[PDB]
Amino acid sequence: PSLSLHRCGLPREIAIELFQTFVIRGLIRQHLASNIGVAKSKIREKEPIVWEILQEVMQGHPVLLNRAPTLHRLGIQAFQPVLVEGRAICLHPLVCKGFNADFDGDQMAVHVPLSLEAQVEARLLMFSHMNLLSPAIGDPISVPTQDMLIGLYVLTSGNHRGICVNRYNPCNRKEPFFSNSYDAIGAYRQKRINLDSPLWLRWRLDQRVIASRETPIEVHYESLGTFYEIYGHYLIVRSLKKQILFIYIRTTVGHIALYREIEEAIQGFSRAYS
Amino acid sequence: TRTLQWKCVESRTDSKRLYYGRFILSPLMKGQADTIGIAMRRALLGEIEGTCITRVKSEKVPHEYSTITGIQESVHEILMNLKEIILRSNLYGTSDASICVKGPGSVTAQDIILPPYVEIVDNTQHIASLTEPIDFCIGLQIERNRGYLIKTPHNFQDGSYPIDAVFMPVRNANHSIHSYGNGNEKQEILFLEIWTNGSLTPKEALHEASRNLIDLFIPFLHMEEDNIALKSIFIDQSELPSRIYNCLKMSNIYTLLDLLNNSQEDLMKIEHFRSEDVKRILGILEKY
Amino acid sequence: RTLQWKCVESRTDSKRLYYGRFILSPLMKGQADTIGIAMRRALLGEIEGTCITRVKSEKVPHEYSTITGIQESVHEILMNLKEIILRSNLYGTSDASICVKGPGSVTAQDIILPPYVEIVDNTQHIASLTEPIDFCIGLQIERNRGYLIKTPHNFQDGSYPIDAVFMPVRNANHSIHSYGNGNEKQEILFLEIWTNGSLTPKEALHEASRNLIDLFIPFLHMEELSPFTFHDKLAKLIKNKKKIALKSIFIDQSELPSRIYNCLKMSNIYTLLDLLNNSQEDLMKIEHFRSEDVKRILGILEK
Amino acid sequence: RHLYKKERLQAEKEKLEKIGPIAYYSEWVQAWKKDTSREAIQKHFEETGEDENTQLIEMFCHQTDREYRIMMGTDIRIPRDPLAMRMREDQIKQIWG
Amino acid sequence: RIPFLEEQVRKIRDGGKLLTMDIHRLLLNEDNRFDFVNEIAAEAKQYVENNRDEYGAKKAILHVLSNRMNDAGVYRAEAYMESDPFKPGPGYMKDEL
Amino acid sequence: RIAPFDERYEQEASRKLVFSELYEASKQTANPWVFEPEYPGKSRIFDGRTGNPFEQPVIIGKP
Amino acid sequence: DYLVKKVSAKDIQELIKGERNVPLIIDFYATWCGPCILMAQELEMLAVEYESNALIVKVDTDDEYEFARDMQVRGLPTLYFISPDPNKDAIRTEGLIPIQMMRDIINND
Amino acid sequence: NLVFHNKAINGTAMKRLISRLIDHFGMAYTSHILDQVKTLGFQQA
Amino acid sequence: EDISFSYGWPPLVCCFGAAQHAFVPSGRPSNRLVDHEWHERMKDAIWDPEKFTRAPGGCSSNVAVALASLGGKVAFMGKLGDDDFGQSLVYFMNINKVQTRSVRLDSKKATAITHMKIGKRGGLRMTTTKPSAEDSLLKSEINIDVLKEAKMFYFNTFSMLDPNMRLTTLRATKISKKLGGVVFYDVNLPFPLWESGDKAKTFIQQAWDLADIIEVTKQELEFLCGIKPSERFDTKDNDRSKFTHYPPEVIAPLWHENLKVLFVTNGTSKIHYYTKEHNSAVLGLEDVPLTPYTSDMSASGDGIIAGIIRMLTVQPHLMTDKGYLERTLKYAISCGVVDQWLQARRLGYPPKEGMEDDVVPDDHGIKSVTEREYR
RNA sequence: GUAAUCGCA
Ligand SMILES: [Mg+2]
Ligand SMILES: [Zn+2]
Repeated sequence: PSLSLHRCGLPREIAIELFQTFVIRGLIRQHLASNIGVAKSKIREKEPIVWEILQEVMQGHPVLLNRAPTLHRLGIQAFQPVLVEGRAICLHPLVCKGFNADFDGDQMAVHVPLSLEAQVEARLLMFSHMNLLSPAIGDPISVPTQDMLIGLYVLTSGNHRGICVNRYNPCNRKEPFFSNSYDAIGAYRQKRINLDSPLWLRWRLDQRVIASRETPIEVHYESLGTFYEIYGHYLIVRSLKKQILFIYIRTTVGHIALYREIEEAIQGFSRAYS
Repeated sequence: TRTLQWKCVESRTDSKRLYYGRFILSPLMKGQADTIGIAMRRALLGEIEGTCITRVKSEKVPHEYSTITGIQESVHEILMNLKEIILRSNLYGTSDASICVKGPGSVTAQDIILPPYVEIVDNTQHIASLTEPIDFCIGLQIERNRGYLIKTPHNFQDGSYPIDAVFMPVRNANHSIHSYGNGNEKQEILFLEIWTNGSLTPKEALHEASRNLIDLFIPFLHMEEDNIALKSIFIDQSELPSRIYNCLKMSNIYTLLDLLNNSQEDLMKIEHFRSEDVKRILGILEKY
Repeated sequence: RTLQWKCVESRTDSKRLYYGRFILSPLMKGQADTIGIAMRRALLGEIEGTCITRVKSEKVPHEYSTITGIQESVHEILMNLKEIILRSNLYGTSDASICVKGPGSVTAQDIILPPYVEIVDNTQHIASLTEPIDFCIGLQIERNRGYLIKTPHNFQDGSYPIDAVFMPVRNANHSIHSYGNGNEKQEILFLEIWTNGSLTPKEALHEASRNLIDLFIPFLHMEELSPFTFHDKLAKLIKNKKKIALKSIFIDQSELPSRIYNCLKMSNIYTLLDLLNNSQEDLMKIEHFRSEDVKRILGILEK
Repeated sequence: RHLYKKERLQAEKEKLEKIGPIAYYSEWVQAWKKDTSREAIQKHFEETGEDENTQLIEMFCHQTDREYRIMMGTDIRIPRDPLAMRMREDQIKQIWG
Repeated sequence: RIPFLEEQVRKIRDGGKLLTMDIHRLLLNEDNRFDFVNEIAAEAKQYVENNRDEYGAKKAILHVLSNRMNDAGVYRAEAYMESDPFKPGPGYMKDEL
Repeated sequence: RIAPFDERYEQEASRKLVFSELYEASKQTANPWVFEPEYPGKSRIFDGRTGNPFEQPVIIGKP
Repeated sequence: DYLVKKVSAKDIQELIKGERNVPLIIDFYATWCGPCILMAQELEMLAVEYESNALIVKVDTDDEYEFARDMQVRGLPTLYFISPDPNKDAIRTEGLIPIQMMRDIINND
Repeated sequence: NLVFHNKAINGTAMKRLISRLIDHFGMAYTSHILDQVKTLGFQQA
Repeated sequence: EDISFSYGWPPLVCCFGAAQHAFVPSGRPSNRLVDHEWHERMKDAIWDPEKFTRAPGGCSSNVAVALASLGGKVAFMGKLGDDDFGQSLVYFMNINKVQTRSVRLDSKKATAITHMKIGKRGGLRMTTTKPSAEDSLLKSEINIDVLKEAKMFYFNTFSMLDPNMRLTTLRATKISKKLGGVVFYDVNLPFPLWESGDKAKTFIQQAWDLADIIEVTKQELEFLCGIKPSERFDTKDNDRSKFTHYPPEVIAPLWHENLKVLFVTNGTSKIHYYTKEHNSAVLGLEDVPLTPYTSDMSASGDGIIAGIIRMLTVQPHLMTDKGYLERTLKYAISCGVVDQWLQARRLGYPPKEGMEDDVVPDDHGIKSVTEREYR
């Protein structure tokens, strides 16, 4: 679950057999093995330098994984093998739908492209980041499915709004105000506010919150000219000059967390490009 | 090798209110890196004390949210601006401050009068903007706590608006583990990333968190100077008067052991149980 | 008004099972959970013990066979020796042996130990002899941490390696109850430790605390085992090559007035190399500085 | 149900703040028979010099494991519904029938 | 500039997503991807034929992609090959979970 | 050792049996957690890494 | 064993009174002090480097307090260097010192 | 420029959002966005 | 005046005593709070000294290094030599962020070489030959610029031994007191000053009157007064006959007008503070990993003094407050324990009976794990 | 090398 779309876990006992000729060439090139026989004996002896050479060999080599029920064109893909200590081939979770794979006993095959043209083809065409739409109707094939969907639904579900949150009518008679999303996330990490606890977040004149076409439930207009417009999910204070002074969104830490993580993913991608 | 060393691999100053530093701990056995990282994060986020404004006094403002003549912004706005001011101090207890800017000046900033102990970190912070000739006289109370967010001296007795104050100087902290293993031996490396608000450097925050954890884990080492067959023996077998027998039955006492556990005062408590009865049961028990 | 700890209960349910309960009553709001989780992670995985790691048998073909005169196979004898609790405070490998004869039951009491190692239970069932036979076996005792995988299966003949778990603490638990002090949200901490007889729960608590302090100490050392390391470093810096000894020269040694010295110290400029790398415009940039001091510092640097 | 659960929790918190820590935690230490009022605690402190912490530790020293385990319902991390904590076996048996 | 985006960019650079970004950027300037693949293959074959001993731990295809990225004004490490400065010693390899 | 189709005796026979045995365990060994009156069969566990409790109760058993 | 040996104050007085052809190095040490325990290793290495050219002796300060007091012993890790010539002056070094400085001292003066 | 959602997110909503992200930012940015979303989802679950 | 221009918030502390490496002024038998059961259960592994003896402190250089490590701004005033050892000490002080602008380097005098004369019969030595640049410091060589910015002055009794150095340190103290600073006097009686109590008092009678804060140890307090120590000093129990808080009436005769707080420290196990209006004692931990090198307990006193100076200098107005003094004592005990742990970890254990370890120049040391072997 | 039979997902 901690692999990237381009990386896949590969066991070492398989990699040493697949890339055996490459590690033999490595042992011959460096001053570690005189001949092919001594290099093969050293590889059989499981010397520590052999694993280092194996890692250095496959840092830029693509691996072609495939499944027995290859119904669609996404049955065979390409990943970057990462050396692991085990006997089970690790796979990224988001890529399971494509292979119709479940970890209930399924097995997969591995293929190593020898020629340079085959390596270029595997690295450019057959990678996962280049195939995110099914060839049937052009719909996203890699999406959160079972547990990530549950987490996202818990994040964006909401809060008890009506009789569930209060026992008596508030007529006889939310509280936290955060200037930045970072402050609210830090307060949630410090257990100051719960996940579903309502709060107010100040926004810098964007009005990107999707909501119903509903008029303000109540509008407060003072003598000096500043009128407060209370909506269902946000408060928009303005002045006599028809100038939007302040905007406060009423939400929970989950929605702001999802928005911030998506925005920061985009911004980190843009920054890492440079 | 065999000696734990730390080194600051990265450090930068994005602004006067934001700092970043990354640290390392090369020699670590398996299982120690995660525990050390969690403890250091908890210490950085909860055990580091900060200095901030906890109170305000606005004699001119008669409301929590209102527009004064030349302030040009709401009192709530100036309070939210005041709560974002970072301060550096080593205060013990509470103190007082004051800002007495009296002019049509465009901006009110770094005009707060502070005792020597307290200091400001960023002067460019914007408190308010006076658009008309007016006397801005606000009183401020500053406190230092180990992340005690809730502190109210008088609970708004006088014309004082309590300000929500977070005493956490460290903005964010995170840890990662890199496991390098050669054959049988496996070594782990801990990477600590610290973001501070400018009151202290990430290295000083690391040192303070380490000392706080040590002080937390010391008191455990402190030392102070110095100057059954009764279950099977039910009360039914022992010959007892009917009244005390029924009383013991009602008091959920069925075996001798139970009676023995019960004390004389407790036995006396049972309804209808006379003091002489305590004698009778004691005598019958001593007979055995 | 203070910070105190005491042992609530001490229970010896068996010679290989102990129970202890401790209370840290006057604890503040956010310290209780940190102390609890740290003590839990320390008691489980950061406490080390001693166990049998290697067994040498005299005349057995393999470890999956039966020897006449003993009710248990070699594998059962190895599994029984695997659960032998020992107590030791020194690292390294030591040698033990078992020399019993005649019909009966061989237990941990028959084991002869070095003076440093001791047995706790002293009555554990190693094997059962139903005939007059001479039972001689060799044992290697080692002190380590965590669990050890029996990697050298192919090794010197006649010696079988048994995997060992060096975890003395069986289980641990903590609970945080409030103190009801009004505004100051203080809480009470409780700790439950289950050891196996090698060390008492109080000793386990103290060892876990000392291990946590030892782990957190290195952050208070200087940034990267002899008392004369600084002299050797300075000698190497001055002897090896120039532009490295320049780093060893600070603003302190360079005669300077108090104003410029304090301003450069506030500007995080300590060595002469930092002063040389910094530009004159950057020197003028700092507050409480003038063009006059620039000529002074340049002249005394040229001098 | 969440409203009534939170109301019972708040009532229990108020009772703990009012009666005191020793008197509140005295319900799970049946082997301690002494006056748990704040006046008696202050009198004992004036007489011997032991604050509320020392007397509370001495009280907890006379608590059974069995009782301790029950007291854990009062943990601040996982507070249990006081109504469920103080229910009777007759009512609990009606849960499944 | 987001304040807490250091580790994310660091991990993006270290993992190898830079290669995917560069591949997308170089495919955004090509009509047919198959001809681009064939051209990259031919250039890598020429690079290998020119210097055999140079490669073996450094990939010629990554070298071609890095040269094409550097010639476009974007600085990229040669063949996208970086070494871990925090390595403990020889024979010690990191375990990537 | 339970024969299948225990619901021939009554309704929710398996549920009654399971809840009754859990209560008894909770009373006899005084571990209140085994039977929670609010959510029978579910308990609230903690995280080994951080030490913070999980929000919702989880099913704890020994299959 | 160790070339440095424990000597009483009386034999030290006898040695300083009688003439000698080798420099006399006297080390005041106490079991308790930590630095002195290290200094002993430097003294042993120096005695190894100078097998018969110099003589290195040590005296316990706790057992002989008056003798150290009259010799102006201000601190525990102190070393007294006595030149062979009865006309030259004695050299007293206070604190833990490098072995190279001790070699330079016993060579030059 | 991204919208702020104050409603429950489901599988169809996630598929719509992923399709729109693929259309706007391309597959390259969508890969990293999806990885971060998966990480946050697993963490919250 | 550069006061408003560049003084800075942490006020500067000035150390005047001396710069030396691993120096111990004196040592007296003392007692320690330790768990005797844990010691007897691990007698083989742990290093426990047969007779426990601790030192009042180290040198002013170690105090400055510790105070700088605690975050405070320290300045060391003194004089060294142009030899390699003096330059190494200066580099060690500078690398630890200690201001050495007031450190003077002269080639004519050596750093630690004290030429002395044989003297008359009876072993009576004399130091009239030549000082060691640690007792040589002219009054004109005092840097007034440091004393102006300094709001605290720290010196020791080891300096006052030499008549010229005593006059120099008295001039420095009076100049600081006239330029408005509080004098911290840490009395650490060297070995020769333990002969007679009256002579030791008269010797330190020029001190003890120009200082505001004085730190004394329990043994030194008993020596200065008429109290004779009556303790077993080696029994494996804490019987409340040690670590005793003396009544204020015993402290009263040695009190003076300018005195504000008096500290009595029996190691890091218990620190007693005495004030004109109140008196109390705070206990502390002293059961720490001890090696033969760390047996002296020198770093503990340095850490205690550094923590006390840091806490007092930050809020000078609260020097007489009870709660602030209690916090200061707790912080000092914590700093002393931390410094003892750091010295035990930095300087390991001497090699055991089997010593086949690679040796550094004139030294060889192993770790705690290496020392805890079977043979 | 071919069959038979079972399993796998
Ligand atoms: Mg399947
Ligand atoms: Zn059923």
